[PDB]
Amino acid sequence: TGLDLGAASSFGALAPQGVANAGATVINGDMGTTGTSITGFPPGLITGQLHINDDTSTQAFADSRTAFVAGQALIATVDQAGTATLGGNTFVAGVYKYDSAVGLDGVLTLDGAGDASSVWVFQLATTLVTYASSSIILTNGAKANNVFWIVGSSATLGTYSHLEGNVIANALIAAQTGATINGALLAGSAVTLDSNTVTVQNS
Repeated sequence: TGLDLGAASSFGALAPQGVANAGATVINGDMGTTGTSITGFPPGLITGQLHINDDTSTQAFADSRTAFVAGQALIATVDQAGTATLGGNTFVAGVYKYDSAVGLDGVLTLDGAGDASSVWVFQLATTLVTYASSSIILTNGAKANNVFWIVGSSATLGTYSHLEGNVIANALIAAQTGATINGALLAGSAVTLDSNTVTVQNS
């Protein structure tokens, strides 16, 4: 249902070049790297399995990149061209193409329109920045596990923000103080965390 994440599907945080944590983070999911050590656990903790450079982390990373490539290759159903803002919108299922840096200030609503099989793929050509206390919400049967944020460079999740979905970034994912995620942080470089909660979702 949407992009196949393969062995990456159980990970809350996956980054080849490490996960660097500050504060009382809780990862409800697996965590891995391709060999780089993680730092800041404790005081962080994970409730799933740690996979630092084993067969699972190699296959999970490869699968995360396969999904990134497939996500970028999809034909857009909605061309948003140079639109810079996501906040204050209600989006039905689609592949949404954004050509430049996007921000989310306020609330974004993902409307399943009564169909739980609804898929969202956000094709963000460069950066994603979510603002402080921003939120993504699900209505009318939308499922977090069917939402994909395909971030063309790096994602910055703002302080005390809330995100639903699978963040598949080409490079860095930074979750600022208190950001919460129902989904996953699948980075192409590093993940930085500060007092976050990440909970992996199923569909």
